[PDB]
Amino acid sequence: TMKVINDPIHGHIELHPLLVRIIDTPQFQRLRYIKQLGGGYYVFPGASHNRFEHSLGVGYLAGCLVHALGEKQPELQISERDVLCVQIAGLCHDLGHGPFSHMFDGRFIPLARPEVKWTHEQGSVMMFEHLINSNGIKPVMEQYGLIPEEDICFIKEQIVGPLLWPYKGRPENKSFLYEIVSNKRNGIDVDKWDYFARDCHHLGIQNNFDYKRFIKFARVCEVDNELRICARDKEVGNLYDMFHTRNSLHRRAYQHKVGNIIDTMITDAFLKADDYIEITGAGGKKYRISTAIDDMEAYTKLTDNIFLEILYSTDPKLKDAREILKQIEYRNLFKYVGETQPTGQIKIKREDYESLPKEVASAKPKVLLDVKLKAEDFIVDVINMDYGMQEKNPIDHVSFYCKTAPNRAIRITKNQVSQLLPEKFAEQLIRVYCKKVDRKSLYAARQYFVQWCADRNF
Amino acid sequence: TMKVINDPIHGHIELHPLLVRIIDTPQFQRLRYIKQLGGGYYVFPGASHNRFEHSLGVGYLAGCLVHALGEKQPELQISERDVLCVQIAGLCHDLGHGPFSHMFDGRFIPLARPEVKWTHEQGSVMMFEHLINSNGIKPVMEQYGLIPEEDICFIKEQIVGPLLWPYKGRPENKSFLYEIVSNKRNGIDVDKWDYFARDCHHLGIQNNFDYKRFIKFARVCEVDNELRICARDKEVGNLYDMFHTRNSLHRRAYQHKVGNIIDTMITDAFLKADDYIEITGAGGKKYRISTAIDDMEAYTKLTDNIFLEILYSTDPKLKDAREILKQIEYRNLFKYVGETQPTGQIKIKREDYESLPKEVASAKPKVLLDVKLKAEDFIVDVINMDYGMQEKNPIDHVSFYCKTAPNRAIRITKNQVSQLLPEKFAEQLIRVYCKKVDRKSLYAARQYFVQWCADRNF
Amino acid sequence: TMKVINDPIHGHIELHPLLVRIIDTPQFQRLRYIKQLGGGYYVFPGASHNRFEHSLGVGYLAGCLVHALGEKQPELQISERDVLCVQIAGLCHDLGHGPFSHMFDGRFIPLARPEVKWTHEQGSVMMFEHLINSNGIKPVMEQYGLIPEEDICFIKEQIVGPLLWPYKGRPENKSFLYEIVSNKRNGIDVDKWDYFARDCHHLGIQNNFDYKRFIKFARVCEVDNELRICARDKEVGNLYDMFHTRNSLHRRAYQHKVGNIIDTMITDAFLKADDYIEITGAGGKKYRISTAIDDMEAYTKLTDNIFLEILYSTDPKLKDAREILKQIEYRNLFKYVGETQPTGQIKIKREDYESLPKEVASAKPKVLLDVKLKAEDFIVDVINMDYGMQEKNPIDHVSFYCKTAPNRAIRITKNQVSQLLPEKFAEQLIRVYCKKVDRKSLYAARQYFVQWCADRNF
Amino acid sequence: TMKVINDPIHGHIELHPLLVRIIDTPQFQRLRYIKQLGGGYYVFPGASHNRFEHSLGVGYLAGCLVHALGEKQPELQISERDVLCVQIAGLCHDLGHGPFSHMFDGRFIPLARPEVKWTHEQGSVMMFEHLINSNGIKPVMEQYGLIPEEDICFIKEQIVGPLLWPYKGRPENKSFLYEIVSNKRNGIDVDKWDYFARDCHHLGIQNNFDYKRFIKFARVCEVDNELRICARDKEVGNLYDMFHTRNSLHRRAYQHKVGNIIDTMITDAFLKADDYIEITGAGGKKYRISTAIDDMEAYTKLTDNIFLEILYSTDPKLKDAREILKQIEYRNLFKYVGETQPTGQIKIKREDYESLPKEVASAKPKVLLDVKLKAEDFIVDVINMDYGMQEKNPIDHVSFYCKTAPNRAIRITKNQVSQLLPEKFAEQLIRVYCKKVDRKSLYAARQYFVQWCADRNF
Ligand SMILES: Nc1nc2c(ncn2[C@@H]2O[C@H](COP(=O)(O)OP(=O)(O)OP(=O)(O)O)[C@@H](O)[C@H]2O)c(=O)[nH]1
Ligand SMILES: Nc1nc2c(ncn2[C@@H]2O[C@H](COP(=O)(O)OP(=O)(O)OP(=O)(O)O)[C@@H](O)[C@H]2O)c(=O)[nH]1
Ligand SMILES: Nc1nc2c(ncn2[C@@H]2O[C@H](COP(=O)(O)OP(=O)(O)OP(=O)(O)O)[C@@H](O)[C@H]2O)c(=O)[nH]1
Ligand SMILES: Nc1nc2c(ncn2[C@@H]2O[C@H](COP(=O)(O)OP(=O)(O)OP(=O)(O)O)[C@@H](O)[C@H]2O)c(=O)[nH]1
Ligand SMILES: Nc1ncnc2c1ncn2[C@H]1C[C@H](O)[C@@H](COP(=O)(O)OP(=O)(O)OP(=O)(O)O)O1
Ligand SMILES: Nc1ncnc2c1ncn2[C@H]1C[C@H](O)[C@@H](COP(=O)(O)OP(=O)(O)OP(=O)(O)O)O1
Ligand SMILES: Nc1ccn([C@H]2C[C@H](O)[C@@H](COP(=O)(O)OP(=O)(O)OP(=O)(O)O)O2)c(=O)n1
Repeated sequence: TMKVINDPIHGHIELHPLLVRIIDTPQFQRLRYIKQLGGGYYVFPGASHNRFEHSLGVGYLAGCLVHALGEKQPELQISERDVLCVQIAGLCHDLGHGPFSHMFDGRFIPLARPEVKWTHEQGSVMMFEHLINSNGIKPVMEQYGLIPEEDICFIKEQIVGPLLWPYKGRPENKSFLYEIVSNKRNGIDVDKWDYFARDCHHLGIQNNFDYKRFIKFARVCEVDNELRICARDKEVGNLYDMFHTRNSLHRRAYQHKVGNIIDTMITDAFLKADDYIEITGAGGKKYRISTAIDDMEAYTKLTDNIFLEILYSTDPKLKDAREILKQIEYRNLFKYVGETQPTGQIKIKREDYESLPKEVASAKPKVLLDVKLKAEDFIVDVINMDYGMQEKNPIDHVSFYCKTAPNRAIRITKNQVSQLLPEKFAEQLIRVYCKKVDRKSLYAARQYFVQWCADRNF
Repeated sequence: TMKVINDPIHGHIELHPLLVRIIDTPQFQRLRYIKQLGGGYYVFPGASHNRFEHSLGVGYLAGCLVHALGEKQPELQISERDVLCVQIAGLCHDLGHGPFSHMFDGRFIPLARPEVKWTHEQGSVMMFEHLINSNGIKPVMEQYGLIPEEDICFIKEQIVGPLLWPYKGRPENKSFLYEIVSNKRNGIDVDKWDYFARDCHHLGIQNNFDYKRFIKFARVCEVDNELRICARDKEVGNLYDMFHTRNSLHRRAYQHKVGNIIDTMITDAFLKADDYIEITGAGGKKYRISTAIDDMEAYTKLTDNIFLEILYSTDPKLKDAREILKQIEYRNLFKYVGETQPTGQIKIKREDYESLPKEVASAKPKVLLDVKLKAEDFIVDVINMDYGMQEKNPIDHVSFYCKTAPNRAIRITKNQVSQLLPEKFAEQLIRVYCKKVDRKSLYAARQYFVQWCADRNF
Repeated sequence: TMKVINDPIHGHIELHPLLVRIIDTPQFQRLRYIKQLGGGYYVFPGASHNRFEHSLGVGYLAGCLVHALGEKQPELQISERDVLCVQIAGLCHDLGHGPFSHMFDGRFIPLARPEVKWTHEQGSVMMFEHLINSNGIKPVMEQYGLIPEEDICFIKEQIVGPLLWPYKGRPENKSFLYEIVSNKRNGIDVDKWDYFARDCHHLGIQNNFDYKRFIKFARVCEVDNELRICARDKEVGNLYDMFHTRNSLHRRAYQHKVGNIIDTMITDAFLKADDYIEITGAGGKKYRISTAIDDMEAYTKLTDNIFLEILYSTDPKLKDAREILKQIEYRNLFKYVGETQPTGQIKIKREDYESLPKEVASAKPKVLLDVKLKAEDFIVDVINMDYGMQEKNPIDHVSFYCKTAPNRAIRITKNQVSQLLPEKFAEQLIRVYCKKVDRKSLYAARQYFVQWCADRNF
Repeated sequence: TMKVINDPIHGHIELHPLLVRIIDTPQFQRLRYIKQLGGGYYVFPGASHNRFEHSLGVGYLAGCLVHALGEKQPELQISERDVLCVQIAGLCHDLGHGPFSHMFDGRFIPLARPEVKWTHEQGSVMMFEHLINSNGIKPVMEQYGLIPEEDICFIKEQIVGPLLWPYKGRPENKSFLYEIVSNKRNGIDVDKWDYFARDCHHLGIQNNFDYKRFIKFARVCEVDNELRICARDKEVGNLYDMFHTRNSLHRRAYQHKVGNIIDTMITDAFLKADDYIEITGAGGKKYRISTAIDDMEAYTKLTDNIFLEILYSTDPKLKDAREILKQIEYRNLFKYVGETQPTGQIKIKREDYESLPKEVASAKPKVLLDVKLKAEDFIVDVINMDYGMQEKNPIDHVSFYCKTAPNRAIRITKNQVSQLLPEKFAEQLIRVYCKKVDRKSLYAARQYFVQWCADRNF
């Protein structure tokens, strides 16, 4: 029967029985042990939430948006099958996160296995197939009027994108159903609204966006030659404010210096613990931490528990990882030497990060200081802040309609809106750290840094 | 004794007995009948608050800031006399608003009496003198250790400014006390924090600024041979976000189209009712609505009650004002024809607003439309949005200090901060309204407007 | 077309065009100038709200409850005509309040005109007819599918009750529609939920009831022989907590001593100003403040403006009322002598309040004190606190259903629930004041009170 | 130097450097991995917080209360040494919690080791001693003006109580310092305020108590012959409301049926996993889960990680514990048969819970049903709800003072307050569960229960 669950952000959420069936599996319950912000919990003590309630909220908001669209415009022909499919896609959009969320697929996997390209959405697709095939959900889907052959492909396409009309789950007269959970065109979707609200509730920061007002004024118009979701022409300021809010959140919380350095130390400890911790998969077959993304049964057992397993270990071979984690526990962190002024002109590419410590080390300080450092004594971290679409104005890809003619989409240029808006939509900065605590090493490193920054006009 | 009052924004506020004595007078209790937002109550039904609680909050916040400064730096030598003076100045800073707050001294007085310059701060000073002299507060001030001949001048200077060191209330080693209640240099003071919080609580909009964090990191440094209040060097993003929040508040609430047109109609009704209403002042002498700012006893009786006095009147001579107010009550409003694109290059000055309707009327619509309008059928409203300091970057006038050297003040340039900040700090737009609203005077008026906006490159 | 309004309590509210038509009338806009809590604004400075937004909220909540009931049980056959009628009844349920809300019909009218029985619900019915007949809403109702002959009677019966099945607006198979806006059986309705939320938002007190959870578990069952709204059998603790919250609100805010004494003084001033202020009605016919409840046109002009009209008056004959109001403005209040212990055994009726002062005055204090007071120097106020149904357990009149059998209603006895619940549901206490401020009069009155409270076992 | 932490409940908290030193130890950082509500996270998905932030909040509130007391009464002679000692005692009051907080010392230890009497406060004392002696904090305490010989005893006495005047940390003229963190007389202390606010913030339930108002009106008086903390005589209703709030919280969240049954299953799994898991302590000696409370080094490594260590295990001997945990993960829980009506007359003692299943099983249902159950097929849970002092009115042990004479403490009886207060302060109920999911076993168990509940007048 129908079930109810109490959320501190959205209130009482109502769950269809098929969703209840999907939620009560080990593959979904694994998310109770993966934290939303990873290493930000060691700076903001209120951020102890996990991916489980975030996924519930995303599913609920997707259902709400589809219901509002269907009520407002009966000619779109939204059925309940589509509502269930969209809700399921919103529920399982993040099944593929690893320990400490973004740490795993942002810092560890690239360093541990540089020859593969892996993102947590591909893992989400893999884990969704594993869940469905392992927990016998196929007849249950058949029981409520779904056609699995089509609906599973539709859900997969909603989660990861196409696997002229490139999609296969739904025909070209249902294009607006692909913008609800994940919007790869302009980046407006219920996922952002959810984590905005939740991280602002937990971190203790105040929020700006009102997504209920946005849902009130949302409509489906025939843009170009395919149906899309359009906003009222007077919501442009609110859209710009939403993107400003996202930028402020990133700057204040998700790119904190100490949180990033703690993530760096955790990644280093996990790199040292690799080749010594073991995970068992399908058929009594053994796997590594880095190679566990090849077998889903072994991946099902990879959570934040590895941190405490390493910390409380006694094996002689995990000594160095234990040392790094104990260093974290005493608050003996790598220190901060200095940052670089933001600049959108000169760009450091993804293949060039492995040389920056060498550049910093191989400088010639003008003053005479004895203590000299090596290239292994520096960590360089580079932060990219934009509006989500690689220095393109995302509002340029949004359609609007006027009250007089609600069935006609139009475009709004930035100059028409205001003159106090930002002029560019991306930048980059560089941070330098030192792994020596001596009161003289922090002076030598700063002298080294003021000679490498004032060398290339950074 | 000591008294307590419960505030929905700040909680329980504690009041010194002298403040209690000052609050219990007719001149101060007059603020219970003046609304904070004037005509915004007819768009946002939650904004029914008055100036009384706003003044209480401003006084409380000024006390808190002074207390924190004194606690953190014992060498500044803040006495309790200074705390009481600052609290009193914060309490009585808005004694001078007339009916509907900003409408009175923004729209009515300039139109009713163009030969005088009057602001509500001068009225606040006049009313403060009237209150003190009329309610016998001089011995009471003497009773608690104040020296009225000095402290009254100090309070007046805090409220309105100077009446090289130009001030007289305090010597040059107490300069930081003149920017707590009103900051005429960079515009950072507890008044903004208070009305931010209160308007966001009542209107139903969400807030961003954390003034408690700002108070935590505030310090007094010697900036260029003069003591000032300095922020920590890492609060620059928060300051920029605060100014963005102020701009968003103005745009969303304080310059709403319908609220502005309602204010226009109220001002018109008040202009028509002038020369027919009587206010009695000192000595039994009579006064107008416009000339009541010359006698404080007559001004003490000028509140929002004039609206209902005109609406419920029966005298034959107030018929036109009654008609306009009844028009408001049925929601028969002047309609909106069109706005002008923002531009910070070409500026319309204060003396040029009386000719714009003539320009709009005297156009040559290319298309053939019969209905022709006159210069009395148009209302033109001009809106100036900036960062509070006439297109000067207010952050350029803020001092910062570093953690390593907290006694040295420095400057921070915009480029050092980020690249996504705004490039200019002011703009201007023009709104045109129609006063016929029938069926086709709007089509004709829209043609007139499109043929007038293309005649000057607007 | 459809309109939207932003509420700080419920968010964005959506209004049917007929409701918009009804709202834009003088009779409805009169509520913008009547305060919700009357004299509580002079103790709690945050309570400045009026009846306008409360009526909007009540209408919105009634619509929500009807919509949920219709969605959950398609067999009840709720039409959109019923939804509109219920929303209209919820919108206009308080059209009949006078100045300062409950003061007018609780203290003033009984004292001014003791020979009539008048409540603000009868006034609401009268004003609803005045509005409908005066603003030409009958064809507009006919335009949207309503049948005025039936629907107006239905709305009246919802507002005031019957004018075995005693009702006429709807047949006996629609009984559950008569307990949505006003519940005369157990006192559970959206009006309480609305004013709970609004007064807790404004006063700065915390709320506990969750009406959304209640709406989730609400159902319609056949209890005796007629349809009724039933709660889930596990919501009994929440119902008891709701009644505890209502009692706490009354005690903490609505029966504050200073607020009640301020209301007493306002009533006395209005009694003295009667026979000197005049109101014009239909046909150029003159009326008093007390006799204005006989002509709705004259009543339309009776708001809180009379307070400021008396305060700012100059006529010689209103001198005493002016004196009392000026006394309020300086905070020279009647003083508090003492209360009586609550007692639910000996009851004072409404006919003995006029004689209680004589009983208090005609006592003989044992000890010797020279200062002797009269019967005109005392005010006695009698406060009744119950659970809304005259010492009857309101939960005894609620039906519940079990999850296993949702179509059968049952009863739940108090002993089955808990042992920490209250044993009786009503009580009464008595307060005594003094209109003398002398430091000796407050001692003489206290002796008189201790010699009168020990004379009847109080 | 001074450090700041951002709390979602209290805002920005300042920490003295010695507190920062104490916080950065493994023994204190262990609390990041122990959940506040244990098994309530599987019913309320928002309750994912740990003991770390709760301890921070308790320390902050204790500091605030001491500061206010010292500020409004300079004659008490509170020094900064006392403030630091009280803050430290408030910080470390819960160092001794085991996995899943109250489950460990409420259900597991009594069943695992009935021969010992162990509470988490004794563990807190032991762990505080271990922390101080192991992390070299003694010279650091000496550095800031503390005398360890006296101050450590004072802190220990604050945490656990005495180890006429029975105390040793402070003399009899500082008695009011022993009821700030833990109040063993009437149960009013900052710990309750903290967990009230935090659990209401996370669970999604609303709160009633205002501790800031309580702090405003708090004072120190000499009640019998020792200094105590007294409330203003008009805060009695607020105190009663606070205890009602605590009761409501317990009923609604802390004694949820499904949460309690999940705790039962976790305890059973941990009992089966005992004698198979090992923990290493001081000297390389090995310990069990139940015997780890004898060595603090081994206890430092006992957190919620054991749950996931058992769940992800592969050893053959942990099969049954793995089965129970996997059962939890699929939501195949023990079922609820029925409860018993509350009755505070015949109490079931602590030693009598081991035979209740036998009593339930050894009944003779009147009607005929074939399926027969055993005494091992039933779990009986007994719940005690009171006001924290074993059916004694806690308000009877509170002192109050009047405004006229603030230095005299008085008593207030319940009859003087109101008649709607509860008459008894304790009760007891019994819940029965079945471990046989079926369609006939759940009927047989109910038939057995309605014959055992009617055999003793329950
Ligand atoms: N099924 C399920 N419920 C959850 C979960 N997390 C929180 N809950 C809530 O916890 C409550 C406990 O109910 P159930 O787990 O279904 O136990 P029950 O209600 O006794 O079992 P039923 O006979 O199915 O009603 C539910 O109403 C949910 O709202 C979860 O992960 N799975
Ligand atoms: N004096 C005063 N109090 C106000 C005002 N507005 C709200 N209040 C609050 O209302 C409460 C009522 O108290 P008082 O007006 O002083 O009446 P009282 O307490 O019986 O008189 P006292 O003998 O002075 O204590 C106060 O505690 C204030 O916190 C105001 O404008 N003036
Ligand atoms: N009609 C009306 N709107 C109100 C009232 N109070 C607040 N509002 C809000 O104020 C907003 C102003 O809109 P309108 O008064 O209709 O003015 P308008 O939108 O320019 O006129 P339209 O052409 O009808 O759209 C509305 O959207 C309402 O949500 C009220 O009392 N009456
Ligand atoms: N020390 C410490 N800080 C914490 C902890 N949890 C959250 N924080 C916050 O995280 C912030 C990070 O600061 P630090 O850990 O001291 O790092 P840092 O500021 O670069 O080092 P310092 O040179 O001492 O200033 C602090 O300001 C704290 O407010 C904790 O457990 N220990
Ligand atoms: N229970 C309450 N919760 C919150 N605010 C309250 C409560 N009771 C009163 N207030 C408000 C009323 C005023 O705004 C402010 C203080 O008033 P209050 O405590 O009633 O003082 P008072 O002047 O009536 O009493 P007294 O002079 O006897 O101390 O707090
Ligand atoms: N940005 C905003 N955020 C929150 N509430 C807002 C905002 N802008 C307006 N409101 C309020 C004002 C009204 O109370 C309600 C709807 O008003 P609004 O959207 O401005 O309609 P309108 O009548 O001015 O426009 P139109 O007729 O062109 O649709 O919402
Ligand atoms: N550098 C980053 C990136 C994000 N986050 C956290 C903050 C958000 O709460 C969450 C974002 O959730 P997702 O894993 O779904 O990332 P998305 O790709 O969906 O984010 P976006 O909306 O930008 O696409 O991750 C973080 O800690 N640090």
